[PDB]
Amino acid sequence: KLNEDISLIEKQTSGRIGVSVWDTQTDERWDYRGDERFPLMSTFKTLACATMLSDMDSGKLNKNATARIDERNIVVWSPVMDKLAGQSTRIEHACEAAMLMSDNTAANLVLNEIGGPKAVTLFLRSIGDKATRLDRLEPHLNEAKPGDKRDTTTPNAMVNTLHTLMEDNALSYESRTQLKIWMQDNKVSDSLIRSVLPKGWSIADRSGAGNYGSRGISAMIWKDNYKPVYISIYVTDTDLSLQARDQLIAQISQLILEHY
Repeated sequence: KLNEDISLIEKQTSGRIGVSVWDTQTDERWDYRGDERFPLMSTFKTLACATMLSDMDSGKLNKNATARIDERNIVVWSPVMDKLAGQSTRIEHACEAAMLMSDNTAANLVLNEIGGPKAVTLFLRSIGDKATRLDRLEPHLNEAKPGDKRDTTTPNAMVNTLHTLMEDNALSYESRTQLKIWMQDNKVSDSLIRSVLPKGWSIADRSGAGNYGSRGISAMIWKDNYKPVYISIYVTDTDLSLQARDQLIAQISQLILEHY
């Protein structure tokens, strides 16, 4: 009764909820507004780092490539890169900061090295994601204005793309392994799926928050004896506080995890 439960929760908000689940053990798929657009917010960081790794794989970017952090470019929430003004950092280390800490200056540095939002969107189209579009840098991409297609994805597209990145040949073994470790090591999403994840499950995730009371998460969960389950949960156009959005994602996660 997942559809009924999510519909009840959605009706309690003034906004829209989007969920997508692909269980690769049972091969069952399920979605709620799975093909509707929602803001990417920081969930794009996985996709910028996948593009950077794909560039390293083909030799288009050196594995030890560096870029300078300029003080004028330090943006909101840069807990790792705000110590590095006037210094050079490895682009690999900037992706680590973007993935583990959601560092915005780090994510912008990666974008600026690889050809920006247009290059990330081209990489996504090249791997079969027809819907996701990255248009702006941090923090402008968090606008999440209803009706604005910039910096959006769909719950189904994020599930499909994460599955492609982990199980198809979009990235080399070393690159998809590094991307999975960065997602497992994520330090900023403890209040979301992780807060209600049963014992026995590993998780690799990436979350985001935005304006218009928005929140989202893209994740994969698995066990040694259970093939990965890809999940997208997005909420937008609400008047919810950040703590309330976290509770909403946790409560939706509880509903999905119940049948296990």
